[PDB]
Amino acid sequence: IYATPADPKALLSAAVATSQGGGKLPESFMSLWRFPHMLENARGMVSQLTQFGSTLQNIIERQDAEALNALLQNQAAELILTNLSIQDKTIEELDAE
Amino acid sequence: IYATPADPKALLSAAVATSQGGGKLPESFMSLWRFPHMLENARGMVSQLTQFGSTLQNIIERQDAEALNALLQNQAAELILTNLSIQDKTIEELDAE
Amino acid sequence: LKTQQEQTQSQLAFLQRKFSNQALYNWLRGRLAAIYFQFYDLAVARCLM
Amino acid sequence: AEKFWDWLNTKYTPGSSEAVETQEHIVQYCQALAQLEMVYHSTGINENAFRLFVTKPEMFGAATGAAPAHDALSLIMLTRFADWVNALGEKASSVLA
Amino acid sequence: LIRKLNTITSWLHTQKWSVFQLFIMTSTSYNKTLTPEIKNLLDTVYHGL
Amino acid sequence: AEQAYRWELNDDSARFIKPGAWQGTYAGLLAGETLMLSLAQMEDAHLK
Repeated sequence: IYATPADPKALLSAAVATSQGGGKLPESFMSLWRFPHMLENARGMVSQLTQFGSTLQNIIERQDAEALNALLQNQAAELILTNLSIQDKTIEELDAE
Repeated sequence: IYATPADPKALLSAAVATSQGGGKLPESFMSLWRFPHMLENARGMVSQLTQFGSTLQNIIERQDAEALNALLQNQAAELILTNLSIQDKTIEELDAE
Repeated sequence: LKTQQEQTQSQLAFLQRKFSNQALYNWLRGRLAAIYFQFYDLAVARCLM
Repeated sequence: AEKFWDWLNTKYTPGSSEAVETQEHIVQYCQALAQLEMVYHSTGINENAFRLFVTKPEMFGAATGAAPAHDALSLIMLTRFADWVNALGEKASSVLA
Repeated sequence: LIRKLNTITSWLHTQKWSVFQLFIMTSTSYNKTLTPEIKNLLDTVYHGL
Repeated sequence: AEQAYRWELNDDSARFIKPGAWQGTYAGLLAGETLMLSLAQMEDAHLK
């Protein structure tokens, strides 16, 4: 009776999420400025905070594009070792021929 | 008589459009400010709304670039299972040879 | 080919575990489209003012 | 969904890892929402007919005034409906409208 | 009952699904365990609404 | 700015800056877009 190998199984990876707790607001402070001047002051901070958030978002995208890029070259360096050993068996076959 | 299989049919996908209803304007409000000061106030809001729309457009592009990227890797993971079974028949052929 | 299967799985595991994955941009789009619509009603309000 | 917001507005503290008295019923509601998300992506039905299947189940063969089913006999007809729409091709919008 | 099993089992082969994948979409029994995915859903709908 | 809003108008129960603009699980992204909406709700409430 002839040994048939089993079907190749599917690999499976788990992606769990993380969760960080919601913070709380600081204590409010009563400044000297009236509302139109303090709103314009607060809008200048929040506009700067959006520019940090757009910059931070681009850095996160760009570290994941380069973590992937280093992953693809390490995988290409490991895969070429097998093809070197396959090509050795090609040359060894022609010596047997 | 020899059985000839039929020609491979073309797959076909339907892309329907969606349609959302046009909204209505809010009730107008008569503020205290004159027109050059209220126009400059309204231009500050609309300029901020354009910056949200450019940011939202980039996020839509970037979720579709990564929904595609996860699609291409799931397709590559399903396709490699067939090549594993093809390579098993290559080894089984050399055992028959 | 078993290496390439494991290498495909490592790229698939990387796309799911990285921070800028699809679940980030579903969160960013869903939250910003809620902000952008509410900010729309505020700016049309002052265009009418 | 009304009960769900009454629980969040009263009894849920974000970031706190504690036991709320009806927390496990909320989890089962959120586990359900993820289930029906999976129903939409797996059947391949489009966006506007999935409105129609939720709101008017009788138009898809359910009984009158009946809540729809994610039964396996109801998942197979959503797939056969989505295969029917995709076979219509570019005239699929005119048929579904 | 056999025609219902014959229809669905043949359908699961064309969809290339498992019974285990089918049962996830079909089960009315839900797990009552607060995951980080649900906890992110609770924090977003709380702060959003 | 909310304390200035609460002092130019007699109200202390009226709050616009609410917690959760920072979501730590999403690295605090869109925190400024959340606050800029909240500043636009004070100014709209101030004008009216």
